[PDB]
Amino acid sequence: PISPIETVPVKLKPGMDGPKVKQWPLTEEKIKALVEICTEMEKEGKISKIGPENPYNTPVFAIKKKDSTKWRKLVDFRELNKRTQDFWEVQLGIPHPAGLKKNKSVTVLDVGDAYFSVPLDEDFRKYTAFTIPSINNETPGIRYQYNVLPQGWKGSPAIFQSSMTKILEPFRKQNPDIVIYQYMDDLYVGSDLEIGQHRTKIEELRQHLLRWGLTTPDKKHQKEPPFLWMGYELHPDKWTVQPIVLPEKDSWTVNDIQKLVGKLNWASQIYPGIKVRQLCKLLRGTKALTEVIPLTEEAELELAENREILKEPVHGVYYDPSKDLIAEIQKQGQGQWTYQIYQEPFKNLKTGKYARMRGAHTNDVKQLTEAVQKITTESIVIWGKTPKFKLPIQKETWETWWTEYWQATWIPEWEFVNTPPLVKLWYQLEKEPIVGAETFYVDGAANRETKLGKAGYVTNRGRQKVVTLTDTTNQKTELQAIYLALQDSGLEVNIVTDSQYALGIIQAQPDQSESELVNQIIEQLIKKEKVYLAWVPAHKGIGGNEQVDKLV
Amino acid sequence: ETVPVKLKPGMDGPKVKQWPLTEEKIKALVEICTEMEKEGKISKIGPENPYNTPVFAIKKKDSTKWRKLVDFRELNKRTQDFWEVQLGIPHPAGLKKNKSVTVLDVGDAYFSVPLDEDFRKYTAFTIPSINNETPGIRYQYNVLPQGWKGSPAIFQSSMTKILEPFRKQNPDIVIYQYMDDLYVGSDLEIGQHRTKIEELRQHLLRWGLTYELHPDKWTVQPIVLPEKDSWTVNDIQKLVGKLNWASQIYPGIKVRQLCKLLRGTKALTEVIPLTEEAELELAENREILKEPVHGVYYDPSKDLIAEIQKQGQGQWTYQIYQEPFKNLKTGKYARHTNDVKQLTEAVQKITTESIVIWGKTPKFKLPIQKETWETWWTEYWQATWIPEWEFVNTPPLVKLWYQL
Ligand SMILES: Cc1cc(/C=C/C#N)cc(C)c1Nc1ccnc(Nc2ccc(C#N)cc2)n1
Repeated sequence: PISPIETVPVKLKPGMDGPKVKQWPLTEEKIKALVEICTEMEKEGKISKIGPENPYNTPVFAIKKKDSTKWRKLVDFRELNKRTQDFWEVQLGIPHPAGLKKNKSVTVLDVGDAYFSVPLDEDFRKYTAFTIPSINNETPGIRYQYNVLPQGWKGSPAIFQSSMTKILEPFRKQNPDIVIYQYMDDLYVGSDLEIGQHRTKIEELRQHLLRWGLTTPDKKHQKEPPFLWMGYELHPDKWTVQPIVLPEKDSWTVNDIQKLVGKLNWASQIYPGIKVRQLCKLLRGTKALTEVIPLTEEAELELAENREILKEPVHGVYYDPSKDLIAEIQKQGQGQWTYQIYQEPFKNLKTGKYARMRGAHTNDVKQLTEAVQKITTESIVIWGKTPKFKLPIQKETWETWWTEYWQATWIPEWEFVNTPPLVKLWYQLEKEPIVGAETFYVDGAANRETKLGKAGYVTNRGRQKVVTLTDTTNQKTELQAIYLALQDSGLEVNIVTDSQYALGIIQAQPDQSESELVNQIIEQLIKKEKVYLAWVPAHKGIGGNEQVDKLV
Repeated sequence: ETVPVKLKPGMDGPKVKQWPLTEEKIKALVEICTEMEKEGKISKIGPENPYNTPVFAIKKKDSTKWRKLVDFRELNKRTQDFWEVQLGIPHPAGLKKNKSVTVLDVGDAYFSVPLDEDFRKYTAFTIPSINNETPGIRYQYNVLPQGWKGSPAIFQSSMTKILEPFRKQNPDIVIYQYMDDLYVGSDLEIGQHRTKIEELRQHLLRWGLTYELHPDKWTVQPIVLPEKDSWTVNDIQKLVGKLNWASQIYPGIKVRQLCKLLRGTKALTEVIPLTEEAELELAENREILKEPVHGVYYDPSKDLIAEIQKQGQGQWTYQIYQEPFKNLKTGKYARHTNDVKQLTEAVQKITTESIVIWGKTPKFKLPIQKETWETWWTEYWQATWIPEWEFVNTPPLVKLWYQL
């Protein structure tokens, strides 16, 4: 059928007009196939023969479908498409299972010839006119234009999805407890009624559907849940990711490790505590897809962990709207966070992981906060509601980190949970200078051409030291010089520096860094008992600024 | 009648994806919008419209009523020729000198003029559904939308017509329009002021229209120099950096006589005396900072920037400028609460002052993680415009060179 629905007006982009592409000549039998096809289609309304006053043309080919010897008609809308207006993005964003409400009975119905079942806008049909070439191309070809939405045209998925929504509107409104999902030419029908009441409202959906040009699989064939969908396995009561088998190989290529890292990542939606840091380490570097990568001990270890985590099945529950979401996060490794989301412990609606580093340096507190944000947004999308959090951090630790920290921040209602490791701050810098502690006016420097550097310090107690570094930058020397001061000083030290770069880093109280230097400065800072870091304006001519500026 | 409206040469409509909204705001939005539609203010639209701007709900202030709010930042940017350099609303340089300024919402007026039909497709927005389970509801505007800088521009004609008599009858009263808001100021005693507002709303009320600023009581936050009994080397080093930075702003700032005392390698904790030359150079700057930056002027062709530091204990400093360090204005703002709530309030505060003073919204450098701000700001937002913002870590030094 051709749905009786109204059409969507469409126009070519503002500059241009329809394509005018010459038809490549086709073998004598490809020509035969196209004629058979278009005669079929023509009798259905899908296409219409046209007088060659119509300027427009688009190429058309016919690939010999499968070994099953039938033919299929392909059209090339490359050019009409390039010249057609942009449409509202079909659906961008996809429903997560964990967001679905539980349902008693579910049915799939598939639309037939979906695209050819929806009308095309009159004023636009003209531009969809193709040509079936004559044998050895000696005479005028037959010419049709589309009446329905052609496959492969730019606006087809948009208009179709829209039409199907316009047609469903009535049913949905007169039945707000039954659930439909439209994914492309699929309709799934969800109900909390019994196998009879449900086949009932299903069968009059179909009736409503045929009243509008759309035919559906008879109540006799052929799909019952479980359903595979977008990678998932939905049952009426629970869901999971669809079966994922991890290979047993003695040799692992880059390509084999990618597909594994991506199957594990997929798994991690519902399988708690999946880790992949060690398998992803391999991929670092530049190597060919076929190059074999030998697994490290830590990576082989990980593969081990993951392999058992998967050995027994796991499923997620569905969402009861009248209960709070609970989100628990655990530290799982360095920069690695895992979380579960549930409503009755511990039957999870979903699990996840987080391992993004922001910047070169952070500490656990920063990272844990960034996962709370991640999880929160995710919550809003999936459930339209933020969860209540349980975090491995004491209220005091987090109250301390924030108040003193210079970026604004705020996490939703949360409460402590004792799930080790716990997040702490590993050192804290003095607020005022320390009486009775040696004062290091330190100072690093680099000659930008040589990239040769000299780092050093002088103290109020007469001490001095200047050492030499090779191919570093001003940045490194300034961090070296502070590192210097920390290894030579005792447990209470005052350090003065003219490096704002360095102050900023350290004042941020890092506890992980990409920089080895910094990771040491850190080691040192945890060993100390009091440390006060001060900044001074370089070259301005300051107490020990100029003094050890002599030494550099 | 409808004023023919067009984008800028080049640019196309806006295509901004809808931010995820909560069940609360969506529900709210679905009401609002089905009522706006069975009133012909907005119409349901097809896929043949590729354009989007983001919408969301607030409840204004202490009010238990949701209000639709549409983020027209992109569209405004993409029409910008029209709403500024053809028709445009002139900014009274006196409004900022007034004893009292009242801000009242005249957005609804727009709802009654029709919008150029060949422009409506650019005002499309989407009501999203939770978990993307169904297709969002899509709408265009038929009338002049709130939030869009076309609307006051299109209504300039009808607005001054409406205020004509009241202006005649109180020639000493200032009324300036910016987007959906009217700014009304005067020097009357607060009571005679408020009375003149009710008189004004009566005028408005004949055409459809059912807080207090005190711009004088706006004064600068000087860079404050600590006054002290003793001084440690540390205390003076602190001092010298802070004067050191002010020099990158205020002409005349001297430093030499002070960093005089930081000689050689002393202990930070070492109390060191205070000589007469320094005691004098100290006071000298003190009055310079007191004063407006000599040399700086507002350029009408240039974006305003505003920057905010977190001070802790509910304090927030901020500065306004067009080229960095050349500060047009500096200030503080202080103190149910919440780091983000405060900032969002501070933003609105600074934005308000910024409109009164220059007729222009600043572009904010926000000291917060992008993703955190986005999740939450729409929760404390009670304004009907939205400034532009970008996020940035605050260099540690700046924070304190501005502390009070
Ligand atoms: C998004 C979505 C995907 C599928 C995808 C189907 C497929 N393949 C099927 C449906 C019916 C829906 N729509 C909704 C909306 C609200 N609750 C539910 N719950 C729900 C859906 C399917 C099963 C099952 N089995 C259980 C509960 N589904």
